[PDB]
Amino acid sequence: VFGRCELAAAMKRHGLDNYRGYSLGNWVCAAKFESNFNTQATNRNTDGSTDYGILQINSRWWCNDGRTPGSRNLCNIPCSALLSSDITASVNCAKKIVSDGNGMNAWVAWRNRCKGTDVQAWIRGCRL
Amino acid sequence: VFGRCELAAAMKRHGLDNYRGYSLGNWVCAAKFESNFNTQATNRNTDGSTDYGILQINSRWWCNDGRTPGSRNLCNIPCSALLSSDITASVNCAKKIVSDGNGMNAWVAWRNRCKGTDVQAWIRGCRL
Amino acid sequence: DVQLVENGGGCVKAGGSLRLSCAASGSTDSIEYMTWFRQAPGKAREGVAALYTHTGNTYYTDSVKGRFTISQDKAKNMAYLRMDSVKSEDTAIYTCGATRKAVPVRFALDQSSYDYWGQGTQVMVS
Amino acid sequence: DVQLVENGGGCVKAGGSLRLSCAASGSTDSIEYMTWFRQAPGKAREGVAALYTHTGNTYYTDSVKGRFTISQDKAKNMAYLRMDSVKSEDTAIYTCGATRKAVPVRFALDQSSYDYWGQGTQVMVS
Repeated sequence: VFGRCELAAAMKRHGLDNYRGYSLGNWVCAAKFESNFNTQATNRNTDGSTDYGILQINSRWWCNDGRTPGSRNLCNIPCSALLSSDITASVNCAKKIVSDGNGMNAWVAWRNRCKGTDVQAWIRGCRL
Repeated sequence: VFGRCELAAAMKRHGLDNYRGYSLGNWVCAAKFESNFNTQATNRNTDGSTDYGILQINSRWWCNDGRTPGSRNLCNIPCSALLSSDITASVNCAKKIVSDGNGMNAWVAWRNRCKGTDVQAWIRGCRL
Repeated sequence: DVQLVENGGGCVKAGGSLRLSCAASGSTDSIEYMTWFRQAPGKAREGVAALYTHTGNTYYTDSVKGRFTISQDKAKNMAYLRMDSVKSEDTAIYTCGATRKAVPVRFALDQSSYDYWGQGTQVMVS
Repeated sequence: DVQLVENGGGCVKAGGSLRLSCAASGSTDSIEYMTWFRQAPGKAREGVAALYTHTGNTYYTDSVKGRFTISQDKAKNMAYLRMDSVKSEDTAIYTCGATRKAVPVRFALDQSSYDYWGQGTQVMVS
């Protein structure tokens, strides 16, 4: 399980900082409420698609697992890469997801908890 | 080939006389223009139905041949009975056909030639 | 070989008079039955007012009993269905079906018996 | 689990203003997109005006660009499509599709992407 402050630092290093006009707190909160700081967590869906990565990237539109119908693989990154022990693939596909046009509203957890909330509290005290 | 006057006499015996307010001339004319006085004659149709009997009764609605789709078999009489050397089955099913409600107009031959014509000329001189 | 073309229809006020007109061409001599089938949204096609070209006997569904009148002309091979006391339920697409054969009375309103269909015409009730 | 019911429609002559109303029931929280698809006769279903419930961004097909307006209310879970300058080609059956997953913008007009649909409401022009 990734550390919260360490996860924020890694995301800042990756270049996700101030992406689409969103502070690091937004990303930290989204990851925390999506996979509880776990890149190895995966969740099924009724349509058959499976979420992958720390940010829970859905395979039907983002990553090609080969086991979901209508895999549009928009991030064209294998779901295994998101499942990897590093967060590089997760952030790389999340940049495209947020750049889609609707911002971070795509991620359900971000809307539920990280939207219109003191997201800065998540990164507070992380000496970043 | 059935005789004209003998067929008229047999039809009168069977009880078809004055059926649905139609003189024997109408029926004799209709049979002659339908099967040329042949109970064994059969004619195919584009839909797959086959006419049977001297009056050319259609199998799709009257006789169940087992070869025509959607056989209603309203007469419920086998097509072989109409094909028999006797005319009893043909007249028995024609009674139901004419009694359907539309009279003798259902048969194409009757409307083409037997309708609004001197049908009495067909039976004239048969000593019945 | 008869191809069926519909005419009329369109927007009409509740209780108004609408004259749906249908025509036949080609080998129209074989034409036997002319019937209107309404393909209402979310509902399967169903007969409305069966008609016989020669005898002229008119058969109607219980829903349209005493309201719609169907008549045709032998020389103009055209059959038109007048509409009156229209309601919301009448709103549907009417198809001018036809047959080249003498269908029984009980199946006069059954589409499967028929062999010829035309282009669906829209009918609206306000 | 969202069930879509369409409202409005009916008769409007060319140039008239007509409002189509759509509503959501059940688990309306999962709703992400709301789009109208026109099933014109002889033509396959196609998107008309996509929408995002939260952001509110509107995406329109080239044909209906600058004519139709789509908006929604978050407290009522309903989205309506105002139409103006309607023409003959606008005649069709409009379906208020819906989805429970965040579809991409380029696929916002894709019928296959959406996971819910409602009963077809007709739109006709005099």
